[PDB]
Amino acid sequence: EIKELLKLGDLPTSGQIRLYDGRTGEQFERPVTVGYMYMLKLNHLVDDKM
Amino acid sequence: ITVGPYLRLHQCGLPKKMALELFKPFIYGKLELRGLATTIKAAKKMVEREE
Amino acid sequence: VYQGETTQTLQDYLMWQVELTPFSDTDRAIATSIVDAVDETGYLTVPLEDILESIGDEEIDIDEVEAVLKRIQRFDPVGVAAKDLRDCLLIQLSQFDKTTPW
Amino acid sequence: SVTEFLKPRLVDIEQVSSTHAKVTLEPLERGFGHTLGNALRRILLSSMPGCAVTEVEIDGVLHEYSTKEGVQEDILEILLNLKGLAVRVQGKDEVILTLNKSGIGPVTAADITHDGDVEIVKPQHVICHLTDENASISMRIKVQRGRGYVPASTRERPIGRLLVDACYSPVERIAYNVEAARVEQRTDLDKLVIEMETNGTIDPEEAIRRAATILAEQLEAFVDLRDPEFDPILLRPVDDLELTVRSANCLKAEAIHYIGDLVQRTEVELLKTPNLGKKSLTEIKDVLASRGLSLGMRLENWPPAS
Amino acid sequence: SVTEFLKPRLVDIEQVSSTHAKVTLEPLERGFGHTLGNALRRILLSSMPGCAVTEVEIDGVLHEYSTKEGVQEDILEILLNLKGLAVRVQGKDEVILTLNKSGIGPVTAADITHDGDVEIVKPQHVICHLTDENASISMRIKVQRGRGYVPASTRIPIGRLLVDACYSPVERIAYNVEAARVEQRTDLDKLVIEMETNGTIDPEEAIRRAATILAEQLEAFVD
Amino acid sequence: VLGLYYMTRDCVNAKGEGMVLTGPKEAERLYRSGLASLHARVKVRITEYE
Amino acid sequence: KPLVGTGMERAVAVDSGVTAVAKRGGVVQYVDASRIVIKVNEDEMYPGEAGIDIYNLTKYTRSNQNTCINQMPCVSLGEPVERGDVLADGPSTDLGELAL
Repeated sequence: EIKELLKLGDLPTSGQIRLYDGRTGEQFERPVTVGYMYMLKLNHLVDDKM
Repeated sequence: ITVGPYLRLHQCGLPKKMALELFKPFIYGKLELRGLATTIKAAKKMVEREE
Repeated sequence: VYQGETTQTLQDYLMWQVELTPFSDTDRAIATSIVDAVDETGYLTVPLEDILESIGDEEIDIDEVEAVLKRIQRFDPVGVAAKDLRDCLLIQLSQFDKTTPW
Repeated sequence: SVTEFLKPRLVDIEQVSSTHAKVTLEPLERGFGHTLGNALRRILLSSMPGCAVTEVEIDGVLHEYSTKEGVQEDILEILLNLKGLAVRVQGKDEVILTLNKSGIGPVTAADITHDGDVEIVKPQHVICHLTDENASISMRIKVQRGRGYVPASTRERPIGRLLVDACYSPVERIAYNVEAARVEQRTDLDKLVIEMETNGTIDPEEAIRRAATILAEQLEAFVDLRDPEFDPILLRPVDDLELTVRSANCLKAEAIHYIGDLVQRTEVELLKTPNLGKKSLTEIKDVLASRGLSLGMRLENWPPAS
Repeated sequence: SVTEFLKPRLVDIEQVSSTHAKVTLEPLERGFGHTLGNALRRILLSSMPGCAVTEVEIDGVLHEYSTKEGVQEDILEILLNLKGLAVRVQGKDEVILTLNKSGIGPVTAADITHDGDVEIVKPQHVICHLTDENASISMRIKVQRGRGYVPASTRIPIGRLLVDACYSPVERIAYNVEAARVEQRTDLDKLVIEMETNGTIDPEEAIRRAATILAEQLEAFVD
Repeated sequence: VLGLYYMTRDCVNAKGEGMVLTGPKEAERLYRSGLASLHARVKVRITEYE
Repeated sequence: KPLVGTGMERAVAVDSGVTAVAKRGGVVQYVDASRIVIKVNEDEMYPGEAGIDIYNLTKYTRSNQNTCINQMPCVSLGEPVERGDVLADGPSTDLGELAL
């Protein structure tokens, strides 16, 4: 089902694309998994630690 | 603690806001040693203002 | 079990500044006596004759006591250890710049 | 030839939209396509100038953690909306715009009072909403030119003026491609296509020229490759101290001309000097202590160059 | 004010050998060390004019794996020795040199027939070795002018041995970016470039030529 | 460990396989120019001290 | 909103009590950044009363962990509502769904 939904949006089925280095413009030698994740900020702030 | 990949084996990365508090009497002595402060209160005030 | 914590008073601050000043042993003893003779409003509560008597030896004049007192009066706060109000105000004014209009 | 390098030139510009363009450079030798493309992408994403909102004053508000009656949004949301306003200023490096509105409906960027040297490229940009007939809003917005990202925390102010973080960069994204050029009678020449996405406040061609100018200015350094603040009182002369005749004579006999020279001498050395008694030394200590100074101080790198 | 950028104020050059140098430049704007270093490294590696040996022909050899009697090295080792020969040409863009030697000892670059145009950078470079008194070597070496590096496989008569053409004078080029600060600003770049050449030109001259080429590529847009 | 393991592996048919190099510096030049693979099997002249 | 969820976000958002939920159905008579007034439907009204509900929102209030509690409306002027609908989002809530 995930692969079908990827095909619907015209995206690669494996979930990996080709990326380029920002500093040099050279292509990384292998495909990289790129996508979206839900990230959280926890209540452990370095302002309250130092 | 975070990671510093550029460091050498004998080096560490210290925040300067911590190092200012940790080395305070050394800074007082060094300020008085070169004529920037003529009294201990002058050095204390200069360090407080963070010139 | 609970215990308090040390607090810094005016005399503690004055002695901290005395410790970090290039005095001699005799001058340091004179400064200790002078700071001991300072109340919480910042004024000297005894005449310099009592301080000279409390120094404990007769090889010392009153000019040395005056010089030590003048050095102490330039601590922080400025005007501390003054003989009277006029002395305190003059000490405070001596720290101003001549550019002051009035 | 071996040393005969074909220079690239700007061929054509395609305007897909008001905020999306393509720039073509041709011809390029073998390998120069990526060399120019990556440097141009980095410079375009890093160093282009633009204008942004930095300060806002609203009629009745005091801080940003509050609300205004008859307005749908919080003050923070209004500030975030103003942070996304696109403005092109033609004459100066700073300008102030005024907004007045009343009645039920959306308050957009087309309601900003007209100015001669200011252009609004997206008049439909929504700022807030008024939900009450008897409600009005009036604010003053400050715009200035810069480059980069300048948070408001890094940079008194009367109560009521709200600061906004400034993102001056007008470029949203850059992409580039290297294709085969169909040059007259050669098959080893390339062509560079740069796809640029902006906010509509900068012309693509002047952006390319500005990036090239920055690169050349940085390169010119490689094109030619080759290799005691003492306190004022310490500098004043000794005679500034109202010393007696004998004390001044004794000091001048020892070659002491400034306060910085006098304060470095210990009591023992002055005591061992001829013609100076204990009374004179006590007088010197008194006149020094009158200015918050003492004998026995230590200095380094003395005397200075003066 | 918005069109003014920091320029390198300290430019340090450290000489390790006659053809091995380090260059330090600071301060730079954030992210410019990578831009300049990568551009210069690409230009130095890939596009740089120079003269190099292209192919060889030996009378007694008709194949890359042929056997020559009286020489210690093989054919491949002789070709490797030829590839590392640094020469200067000022007359034309194609020259043919001849080598003839007999005896016992190291046959070096000082044994090449002299010419008014071609100059050998390092005569001490060793071509091969003769082990037998009745041994002899006779060969013809072609040198051309070009840019960069061209492998021999991409170019694939009788007894003609191809060599990889190393036109560029650069032996090695590398760069590194470190932290640098002015009194107030703290996130600035410091660029270190370490490079070695083959002796044809000085490293500083190579850096200057690369910068000149890159600057001349932009002449149409610089205003 | 992963990077050093990746750079010291070999592949059966890699770009620029079977050529003879004058030293490590030529190998680095070939890799950085995109003319050879990091895994190509070659012959290199090596000088080692004991 | 998470954009990849499980289907339990709405239950957590609504049952926690951090959002404003309509007590009776009606039409949004007044909307503002700090209050909402709903004009109740006639069939849900009691005899002898003015059929309006008023919701005062919590704005920038300190919590037990020294963080911010703030409610924002998610309805427009004049639109219909039903009993149980969400009128204002609480902290970490997006259109009635948990958004952490």
